[PDB]
Amino acid sequence: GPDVSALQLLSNSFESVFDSPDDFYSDAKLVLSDGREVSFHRCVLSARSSFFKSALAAAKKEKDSNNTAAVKLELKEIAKDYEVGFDSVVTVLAYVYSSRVRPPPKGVSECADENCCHVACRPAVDFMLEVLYLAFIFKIPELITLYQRHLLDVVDKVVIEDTLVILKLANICGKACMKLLDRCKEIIVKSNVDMVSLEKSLPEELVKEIIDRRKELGLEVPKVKKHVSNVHKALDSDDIELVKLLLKEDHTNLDDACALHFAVAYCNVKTATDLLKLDLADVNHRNPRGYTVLHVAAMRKEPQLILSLLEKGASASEATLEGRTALMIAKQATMAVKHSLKGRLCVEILEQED
Amino acid sequence: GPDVSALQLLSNSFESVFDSPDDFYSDAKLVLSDGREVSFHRCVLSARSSFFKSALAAAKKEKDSNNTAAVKLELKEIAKDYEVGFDSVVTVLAYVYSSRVRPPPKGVSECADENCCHVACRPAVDFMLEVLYLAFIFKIPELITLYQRHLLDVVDKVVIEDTLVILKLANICGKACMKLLDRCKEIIVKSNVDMVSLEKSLPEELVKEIIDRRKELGLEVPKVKKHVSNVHKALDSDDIELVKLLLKEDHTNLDDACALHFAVAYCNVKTATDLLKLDLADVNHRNPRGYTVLHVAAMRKEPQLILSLLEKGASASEATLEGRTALMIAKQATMAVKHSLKGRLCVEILEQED
Ligand SMILES: [Zn+2]
Ligand SMILES: [Zn+2]
Repeated sequence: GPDVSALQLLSNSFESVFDSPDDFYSDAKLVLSDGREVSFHRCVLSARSSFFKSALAAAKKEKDSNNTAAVKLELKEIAKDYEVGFDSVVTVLAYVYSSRVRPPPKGVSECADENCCHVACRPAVDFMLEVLYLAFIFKIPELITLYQRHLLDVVDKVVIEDTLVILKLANICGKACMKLLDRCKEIIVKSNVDMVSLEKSLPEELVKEIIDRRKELGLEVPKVKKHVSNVHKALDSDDIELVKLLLKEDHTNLDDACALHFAVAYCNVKTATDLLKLDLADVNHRNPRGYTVLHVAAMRKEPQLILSLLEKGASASEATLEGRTALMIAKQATMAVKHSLKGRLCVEILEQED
Repeated sequence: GPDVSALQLLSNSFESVFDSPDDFYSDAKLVLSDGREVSFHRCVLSARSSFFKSALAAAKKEKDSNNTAAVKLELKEIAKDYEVGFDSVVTVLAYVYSSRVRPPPKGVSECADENCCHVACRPAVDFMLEVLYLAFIFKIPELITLYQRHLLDVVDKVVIEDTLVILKLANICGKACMKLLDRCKEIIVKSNVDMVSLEKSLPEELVKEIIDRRKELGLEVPKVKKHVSNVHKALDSDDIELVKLLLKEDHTNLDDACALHFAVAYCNVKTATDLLKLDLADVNHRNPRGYTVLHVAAMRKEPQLILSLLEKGASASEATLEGRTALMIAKQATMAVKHSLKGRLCVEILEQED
């Protein structure tokens, strides 16, 4: 194959261009969220995508460099509608340069557990989400096809509370992720995620689109019981004595509104702290989905809450329907490794009290 | 073929880079002999060849452009051991950029005859020689192999007068072209070309071996004939008094040394002008190769000398030992193309004599 070998040679040459970019007359820089800069050459990213073409063309004249300065592209000020890391950026640029995908570095898409195969857990998933969003915004259709195929293949195993973020990002995209959007939507619909849970962490248009679908399979679950909406809307807006007086006013089973789980998962740490300082609601009374208070406390990655609820005597050895305790929730939430030390501190507490 | 398709897309993108260099932020220009400029981006040619990387690293500080102009590379100062046109440079740059070779524009690898088959005439060989030299000096091994194989399988069909320049360039190139050098050298040695031509059109460190190729593969060819050497060295020195005095003393036959052939081939138009008027020897006599004076005159690109010969009555109806008249020499020796018109001035002069 004389034809293919020359193509291989071109690909290797440009891969060597990317690997050592300082030496080969690199011009521009992409500046990330935290502040890392990745060097690149205007020619190749101008040619390989329309988006960078428009961006560089626009940014040319508005400034003069006199060969003593580059042009900087702020990924925080361009890809506005989501947040991305560093290794995904490296992967996308490496695909642009060398026409092949680069496997992620060690200890990134692997979480903490002993025998978590690292296929569906949180780090692998959100790595895929970051690279898919970057490819969508940068207009590379084939990379869209590949990574959308990956997510669509894995989507069955993942837990619902991450299928939600998958759905959110899929809606962030356009028609490019139509298959993923529809599959994920029909996954969520047949489940039993409560009204408030969808309303809090999904756009209004989409929650309408799903709540008028709930009653279409013949599955009659309307939105009722506006009584607890007062407590929820009164405690999400950071007021405590108000809800104390309200609960003491009508005497309408505070715990039965799952105020503990709601405040632990969606409210702020101070609010949950004072709510647990008050002692008028049970702690092991699990919510309709099947999560106790400390399950979601661990999933939120807040060590102060975990230790405080350990002080309340809540049984930290009771598993959900799937069978996962606080230890394994905390393990599969985190990323194995100037980083986020929250996750690695909660795992320790649940291996201690024995 | 997923893997092949990505490489194909990369190649097409970079070809689209090359085709329109102004839009994709070019940074340097090659400049040819006549003064034509070809735009190129320092990244790709820095990566694809060591020689360009060295040249650019040398030129990176002499002139600080500060976005006032680009850095222009003078080809003569770069590869000064041979001459190169334009379409060959375009072809080599296109191969480097897009990993495939672009055929020359219609009319450059073709002669002016409409009966030739256009596989071994003069421009066809000239194009290949130019591209082979450029590939050798740019250090592009596979292009070397391809064009070397082209010339290698063609060499055994081209008239010896072009085999001489083929060998000259092959000796210019190093051991990269050994399979061409030995082949062409053997073809030359086995022939009956006279020794004076070899002495007059090659370096000495090569003829010193061409002598032994005949003195060792069996034959005893070398003559002496120092007597005519004085006539030769007098005539080639743009003199007439010396040759007249030397030929008026010994009264040696001018037709033995074939002086008209020497004057037409390796002498200026002045000696031809002051010797052809001097009518003392036959015009229709041929050297051991088998060419008349008119044949070499046609091959020389000297229309004025050809009209001078036609004044003196040289028969154009007689054919060489290769079976060719003067018309077809004149036609096949030019190309079918705002340039040096003088090639197509000769063909008419010799044509209408019907
Ligand atoms: Zn895992
Ligand atoms: Zn021809």
